[PDB]
Amino acid sequence: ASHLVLYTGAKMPILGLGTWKSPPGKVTEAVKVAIDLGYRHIDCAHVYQNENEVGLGLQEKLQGQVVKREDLFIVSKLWCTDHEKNLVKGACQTTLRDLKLDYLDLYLIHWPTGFKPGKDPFPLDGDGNVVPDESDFVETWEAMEELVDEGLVKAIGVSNFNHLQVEKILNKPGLKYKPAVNQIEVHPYLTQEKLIEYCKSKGIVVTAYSPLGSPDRPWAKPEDPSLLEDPRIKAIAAKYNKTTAQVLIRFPMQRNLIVIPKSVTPERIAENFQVFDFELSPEDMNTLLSYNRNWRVCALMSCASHKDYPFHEEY
Ligand SMILES: NC(=O)c1ccc[n+]([C@@H]2O[C@H](COP(=O)([O-])OP(=O)(O)OC[C@H]3O[C@@H](n4cnc5c(N)ncnc54)[C@H](OP(=O)(O)O)[C@@H]3O)[C@@H](O)[C@H]2O)c1
Ligand SMILES: O=C1NC(=O)[C@@]2(CCOc3ccc(F)cc32)N1
Repeated sequence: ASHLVLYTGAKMPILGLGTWKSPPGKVTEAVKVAIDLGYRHIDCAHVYQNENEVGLGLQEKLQGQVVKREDLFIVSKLWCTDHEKNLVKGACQTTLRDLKLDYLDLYLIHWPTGFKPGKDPFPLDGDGNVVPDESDFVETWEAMEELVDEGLVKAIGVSNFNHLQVEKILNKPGLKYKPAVNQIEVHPYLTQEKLIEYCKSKGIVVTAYSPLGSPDRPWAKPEDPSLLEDPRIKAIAAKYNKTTAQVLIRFPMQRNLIVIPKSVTPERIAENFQVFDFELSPEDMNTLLSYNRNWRVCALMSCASHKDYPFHEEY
């Protein structure tokens, strides 16, 4: 409904601006452009190293009265080095301070993997593996619930959790709040209909990250399948006189999934909002779904031996 509704009642805007890889000197302008274009949901994260600058763009629009705080859906994410129970409130408070916000609308446990605490976001050992920590995300979750109780965040969720990790939370003795969201990688080459179905049976909204398959991911070694340059999606795009991009964004929306496409380019931010004006005919929907190569762009391979690494499971 141009939004999905979380089990709390909160209306979560269906399209949002993604800010990973959005450089600090560009993201304040991208956020500003986006809110002027009507975007009311911004997806952020401590680890993106730009929440201050996202904060500046929001601030300007808020004091410039272009939007009200109640009309904004700001998401941020607890990073892996901050999973120890006692580190969770501090990590949320830094994020609130950098975003210059009194509360978040959604705070997600970014990855199920907790890493050794410290300033390095990926503590690596001599073998190049990331160093784990003494925590289970069930304890992290208990601290995340405290943020709801104190009013720092309006809802809590998870990101990159496999269905068995969500289950461990749902079956937690003394559970106060469920994940309201599971933000996971979704796009034609990783359609995820089984995890989506599981989250939906549990009443957990799904946000699809990397709808365009992350062309700019640092590790895009040239012989990587490009969804935007994929002749097939370009053809179905042609049928609508829309771009590959607009089609790839319409797809998760049509599957009742929140999309958060990233762009620091003003023109492409406008383009990406110009998707609510058509519907993909069900055949085309089925075409796109069939491309499921189970191809993951964000596999976090460096953490593959972590006890809580999410991707060895089917879904
Ligand atoms: N929770 C997680 O662990 C996680 C993981 C990955 C991503 N995410 C979230 O999902 C967001 C989106 O994913 P992503 O940034 O990884 O990748 P993405 O949105 O799939 O791809 C962004 C790339 O596509 C380009 N692009 C955007 N709009 C375009 C358009 N209309 N036409 C042509 N090219 C276009 C961007 O270029 P320009 O920006 O230069 O225009 C950029 O190179 C992230 O920013 C982040 O907020 C979350
Ligand atoms: O937007 C993103 N959030 C993330 O956790 C991820 C996916 C996995 O890999 C990395 C690596 C570095 C980073 F800053 C971020 C990421 N991308």
